[PDB]
Amino acid sequence: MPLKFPEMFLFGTATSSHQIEGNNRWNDWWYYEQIGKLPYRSGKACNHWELYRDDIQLMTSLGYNAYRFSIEWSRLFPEENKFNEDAFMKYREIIDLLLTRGITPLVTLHHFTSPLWFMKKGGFLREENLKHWEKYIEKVAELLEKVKLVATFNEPMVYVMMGYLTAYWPPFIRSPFKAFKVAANLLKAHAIAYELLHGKFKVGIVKNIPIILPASDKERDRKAAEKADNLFNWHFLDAIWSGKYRGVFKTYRIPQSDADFIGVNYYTASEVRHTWNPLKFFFEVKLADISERKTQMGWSVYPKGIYMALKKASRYGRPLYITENGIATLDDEWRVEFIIQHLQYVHKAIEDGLDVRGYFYWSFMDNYEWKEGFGPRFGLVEVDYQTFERRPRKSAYVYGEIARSKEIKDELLKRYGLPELQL
Repeated sequence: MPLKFPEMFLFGTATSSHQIEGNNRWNDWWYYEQIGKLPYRSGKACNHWELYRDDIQLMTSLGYNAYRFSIEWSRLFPEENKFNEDAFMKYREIIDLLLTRGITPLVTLHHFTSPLWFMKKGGFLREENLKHWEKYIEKVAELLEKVKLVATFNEPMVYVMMGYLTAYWPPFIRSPFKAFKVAANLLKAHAIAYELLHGKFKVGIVKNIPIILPASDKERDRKAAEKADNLFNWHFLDAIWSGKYRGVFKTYRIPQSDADFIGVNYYTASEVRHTWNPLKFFFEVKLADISERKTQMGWSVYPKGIYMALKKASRYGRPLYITENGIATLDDEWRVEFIIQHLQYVHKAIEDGLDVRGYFYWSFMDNYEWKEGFGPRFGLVEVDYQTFERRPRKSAYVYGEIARSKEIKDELLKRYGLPELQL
């Protein structure tokens, strides 16, 4: 018996816009890349902005019936109130292709990059800047007329953590007070989009949901993992419905809105231990050492985590999608295995009743992996950066067969799947 998925299930791949499109000259990343800040690698990416017609054909060729990608706001508004029709018609064009070829799109309105001019005004740190976000949404409601699935922000907490708490990404800030004010503004921004789009669209949000484990059995550490889990995951998502989001000193009041679906981005698990330092909110995080074999960034592979992530996320009573799941290796055999084992768990989730409607593999093709540059290869499709040649890997075909047939067959389960509980 093959592992069967529902007919309407989505088997797609995902990309952003700064990572694959080339020369995105108007966003904050491009800027810091160019001056050599951090941003310490630059891009012209996969030059998808030129080759999109081919990438879509290739995509249609492998048998994927869905594509998750994002619209670059800085392209539609290079500067203050200067709209751009070229960018508009081009994305509009990309959308048509997808539809005429039967690929269900899922569009992300914001995926880590913002227009430089917007950031110069302080970005989402300053609530007044939300008027700019509003203009963007109004214009994008026209651009997406054929699309059904929209997600406002891609991983808002990772966005907040990297650029405001950790100083790892633009604007390079290390401030708990500010990081929380930004999160509250992201929640307002989401509420603003939902209000403007929910009519004609299904408006969701995309959350990175790591599996957070205690570094030990001691209650001191168990309490610490729950706290960290609530702080990085549930308080932010709770706020969408409750309207309250607790900061360091304040509790921000935002209007209650909704999300028509929650996209779950799942990669690995983290271990948390208790600390005395309030600056670190009283806990230290490290990557969980679960699998003996590590990933290119040294992450563990923990297939069961995706089931747990979906389970925890179903608490909101909204349909779920795995909007991202992938692996960076130079060993594609490991990728086929990774994909299959995660799908076995995505399948058991469906079996246990969870409302999961799709799976998007993180990355149709290798691409710009932010601060880490081009070294990590998450792609089903290899990309030659000198030529821009797309060379599909074995995984691209295996996954292609799966998406096309809506099932994982015997041969594959036995070769790569997990034995126990079969499925």
